[PDB]
Amino acid sequence: IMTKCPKCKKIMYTKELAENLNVCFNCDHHIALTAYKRIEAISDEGSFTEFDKGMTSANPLDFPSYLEKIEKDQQKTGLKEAVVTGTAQLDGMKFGVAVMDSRFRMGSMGSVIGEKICRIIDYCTENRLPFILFSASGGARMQEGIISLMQMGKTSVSLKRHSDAGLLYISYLTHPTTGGVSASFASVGDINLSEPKALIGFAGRRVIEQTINDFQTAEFLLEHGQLDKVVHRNDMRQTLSEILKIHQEV
Amino acid sequence: IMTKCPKCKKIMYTKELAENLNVCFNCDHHIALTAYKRIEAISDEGSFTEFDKGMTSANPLDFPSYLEKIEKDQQKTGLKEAVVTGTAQLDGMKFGVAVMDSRFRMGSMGSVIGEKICRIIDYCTENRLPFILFSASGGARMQEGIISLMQMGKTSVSLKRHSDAGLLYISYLTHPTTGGVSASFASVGDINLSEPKALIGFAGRRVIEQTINDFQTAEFLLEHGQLDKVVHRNDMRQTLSEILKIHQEV
Amino acid sequence: LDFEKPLFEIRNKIESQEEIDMLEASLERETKKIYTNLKPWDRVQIARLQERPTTLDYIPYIFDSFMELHGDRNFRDDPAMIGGIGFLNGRAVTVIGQQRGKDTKDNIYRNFGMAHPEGYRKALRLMKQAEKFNRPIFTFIDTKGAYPGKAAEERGQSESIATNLIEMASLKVPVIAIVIGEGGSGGALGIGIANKVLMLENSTYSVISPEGAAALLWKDSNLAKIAAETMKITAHDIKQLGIIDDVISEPLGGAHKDIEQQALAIKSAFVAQLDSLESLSRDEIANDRFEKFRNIGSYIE
Amino acid sequence: LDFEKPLFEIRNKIESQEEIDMLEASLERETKKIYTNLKPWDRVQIARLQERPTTLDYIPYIFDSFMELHGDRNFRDDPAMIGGIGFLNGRAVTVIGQQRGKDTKDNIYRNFGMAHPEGYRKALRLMKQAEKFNRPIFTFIDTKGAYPGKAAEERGQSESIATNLIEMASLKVPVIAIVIGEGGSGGALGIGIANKVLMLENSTYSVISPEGAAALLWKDSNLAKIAAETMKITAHDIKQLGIIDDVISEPLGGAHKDIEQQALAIKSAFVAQLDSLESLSRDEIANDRFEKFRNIGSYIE
Ligand SMILES: C/C=C/C=C/C(=O)N[C@@H](CC(=O)N[C@H](C(=O)[C@@H]1C(=O)NC(=O)[C@H]1C)C(C)C)c1ccccc1
Ligand SMILES: C/C=C/C=C/C(=O)N[C@@H](CC(=O)N[C@H](C(=O)[C@@H]1C(=O)NC(=O)[C@H]1C)C(C)C)c1ccccc1
Ligand SMILES: [Zn+2]
Ligand SMILES: [Zn+2]
Repeated sequence: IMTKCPKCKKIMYTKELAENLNVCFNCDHHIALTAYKRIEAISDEGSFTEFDKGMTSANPLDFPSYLEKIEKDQQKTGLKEAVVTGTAQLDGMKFGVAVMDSRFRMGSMGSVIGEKICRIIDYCTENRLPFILFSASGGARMQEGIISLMQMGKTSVSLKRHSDAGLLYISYLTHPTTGGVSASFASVGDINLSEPKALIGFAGRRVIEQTINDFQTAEFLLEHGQLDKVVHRNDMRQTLSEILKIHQEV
Repeated sequence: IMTKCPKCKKIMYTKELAENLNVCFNCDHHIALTAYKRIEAISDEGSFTEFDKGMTSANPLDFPSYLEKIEKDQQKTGLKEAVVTGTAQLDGMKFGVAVMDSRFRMGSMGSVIGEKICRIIDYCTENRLPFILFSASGGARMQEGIISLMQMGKTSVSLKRHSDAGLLYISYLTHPTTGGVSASFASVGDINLSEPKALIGFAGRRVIEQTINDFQTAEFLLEHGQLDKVVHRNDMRQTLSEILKIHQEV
Repeated sequence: LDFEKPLFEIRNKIESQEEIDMLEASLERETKKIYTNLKPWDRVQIARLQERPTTLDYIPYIFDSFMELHGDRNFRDDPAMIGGIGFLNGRAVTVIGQQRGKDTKDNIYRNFGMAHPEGYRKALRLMKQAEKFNRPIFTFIDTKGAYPGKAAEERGQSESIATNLIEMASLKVPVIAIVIGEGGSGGALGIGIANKVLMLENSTYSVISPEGAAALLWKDSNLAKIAAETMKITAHDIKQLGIIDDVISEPLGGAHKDIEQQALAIKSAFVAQLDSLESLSRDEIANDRFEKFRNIGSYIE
Repeated sequence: LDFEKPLFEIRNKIESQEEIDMLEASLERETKKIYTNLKPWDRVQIARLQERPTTLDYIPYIFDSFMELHGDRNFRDDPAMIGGIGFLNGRAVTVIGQQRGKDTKDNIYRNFGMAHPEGYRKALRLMKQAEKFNRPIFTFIDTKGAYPGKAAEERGQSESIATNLIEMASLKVPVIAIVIGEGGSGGALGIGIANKVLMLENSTYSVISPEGAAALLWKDSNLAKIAAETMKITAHDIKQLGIIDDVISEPLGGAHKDIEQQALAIKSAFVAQLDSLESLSRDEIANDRFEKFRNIGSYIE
């Protein structure tokens, strides 16, 4: 029943920590929030519907030990894949949502994540609903190779169609948001929000070094123009609430 | 019959210098080209029509010795004002044009320059003609104060309407292009062209010093992203010819 | 202040029997006579007062639940140009403006409300968003010109401004702009291509600073008072020319004397001007703005 | 080259009576057998050859009167990303691509064809212009990823790429993209959201370099050959998955052997693919691209 804070190493009683939205009382570090928690933390009680609850991955490139690596994370997490999607309400205002969860294969984006994000984006488009995405990812899933790359295109396509309908897309970048994800849908919100000390970049040092032989923080990205707001999690609900109200189709 | 090159001080026989489009043979410095010369240098023989040949300035703010300062430049230049406008053809392709002439009140933009530039832009819009502007200016004409400022708006308005019709506007920045002019229509071409060593900036040192107590070159502006092309005057005609052909309404 | 020298000499003698009552009554009327009858150069120093109300001063009194949005998705978040989204009597709106700073240290932070090119791009981004979601745009002009120098020009200051001018021209949403400080030529027009333009009675709008005009046209910088009077930069001067659509009243002494009193006046203008533009559709409101700026200027055919 | 070791050992002995004729005939057939039957890793080194034809090599043979246009109206002109306007069998078109550099000093100039964020914005600007004037867009992909590091990210590399992706998605003009060097994941997709995508038979397309894949997945960088074979990055591999629309033939030995021969092949593809998209209008061609990328990927419902 105990989760240790990685920053300051002080041990805590999870019950109250969850009620503080996984924010460290002592040092204010923002611990990861699981998909269903995040969703609960922002939606009206009992208003969540989950889309495509049981969509599993497959193996197009026949990558070794890929399907079993997926089980390890399904069994450990409880999730079928690394993104939870569906519709909810917040202070009376409906919206579609896609929370990514970085425990399941570091939140890497393969075919399932692309298809689920598209299916919700495309739903919102029909029903004219704002859409909110919480990115948490290490980039593209290398096990599906080129297909994972094309997910950047697959997503963007639904998103731009959604934008061309005059509909709000809020990009909520959580720690960590990197690679293909940050180079795709995570960067292109009408409004871009993040969280204190969240790590946001493009290519990692291990990739950049082999590919050609605290600046990634959210506060730094806001100075350098790329975020509308750094939102403390105590103001998350209220912040999202007001944004949707301003963008409420009168 | 002789014009001295300001750069290298070598004296020259104007006849041949004009046939070299006022380019210095010795040092390649690009001497100013008067409005009617510029027009001739780019248009098919006998294809030029001049719009609003006789539009004079007036004095809204009753600025002292303003109307007589205008005469001094009319008498010295032969121009009625500091912009010549009309339609011409180049290798069979019609286009509207506005050449600014920096001898007449340093090519400063007052009400006449705004109205003439709008009248041609608005003509081209009706008849679906590309439009080409040669900026040469020290900024807004301070003698008409706020009205000169609003010329930046007046021009932009016609230009954007012209752009919304899918019509080509080429911005040809000649030495010197500064102030209101560079902060208005001169910067917003579909294609932005300039000339070697032309001086392009925003606020002058005399203005910036009192207002709050070679980086302006065209080659520098092309490195820093703001010009499509630095065009030697030997390739001007050909360059403009091809651009219009590519943008020819098929 | 320069023109408060007589008021200073009156209250110098009162703070030294029957004189006191008459002098204090005499102070009452003369203080009014001065501030009720203001010369153009008196208005320029009032607009340059460090304590003059900034954009962020006015917003809370005018708009409900204002949320700042930061950045240009490009390079930086310009302190000098702020913007966001809020409400105005129920309706969602976008708000944009230059932020002058209140005290010394804060002026340094804000670069005195002189926007870099990232500021104008941040302004543009926000207005495009407004156009997308059909929100009205209110802008606050309060700048002594856009930030000049190599660095600024080196990142496209000319282009940042010119782009705003052409995008603002065709915005399919109502735009209302208002001068609360100075109106520094192109820096001001860079967020001033509006359907209606309003000014505080003691604000400035001009192609150049009077000190600039003096050093160039009069060839002697120490002659800015005369330049200002010649240049016709007051709210009334501009109103006669038909360049702005109204002048807002200001509290006696200056807007800084009573911020709430002043902010309520700006709202009544904002509301009333916005009601003019309700008849106009998305295409027609763009055309309305076209027709404003297309028809500014005087010449002889 | 690694797989030319046998060819090296053959011609080593010929350059030392009847042997010579048989060895030289034997060289003829074996040289063909090798280059006609290529392994995936053989294709990766061919694509990495310094002499492999760049974009500017191909353009003169394909397009008439190509004029480079420079800059992003923002910050800089990125050497690594070039673009312009020209003709293709009469019709005006826009052309864009990464520029790899030919010799050492020129590679330094071009940053090896790795675009900074200013490059992608310059690409975007040009395509918006094409859309405006209804010109088809041809893009040349030849990059080992977008330029990484602080400086790059500090000016919005993630955002430069993501913006291209969404703007390219809805372009109301035909887009045809082609891989001639490597296809470095997001750097490549940043100018690769096309109606039809084509590849040179010995080019690469991948989410990561095989050396990258080796250092992360195999936990040992010196295992890139196996990673490459596993990763399925060849032109044929990609063609089977339905991600690209065709594979162009390459001259024996590599495209660098005969640039004109190779460039004519690219034109016949360019022309033929463009003829597919003539039936499609301005709205319908955007939808065509939507429907390509919307339907890529495999999952289990
Ligand atoms: C088991 C190996 C896990 C490697 C994950 C990894 O290193 N991700 C990196 C981010 C990253 O480089 N992502 C890559 C990526 O998506 C980028 C992409 O879209 N195009 C690129 O060129 C890649 C940089 C992945 C394909 C590896 C990282 C580094 C430091 C912190 C967080 C993330
Ligand atoms: C007789 C006095 C002539 C002054 C002309 C002048 O100094 N122009 C300057 C350019 C300039 O600052 N132009 C100003 C101008 O148009 C800018 C404008 O639109 N907004 C501004 O704040 C001004 C900088 C003029 C109103 C003075 C200059 C300097 C060096 C070379 C070329 C031009
Ligand atoms: Zn802690
Ligand atoms: Zn010379």
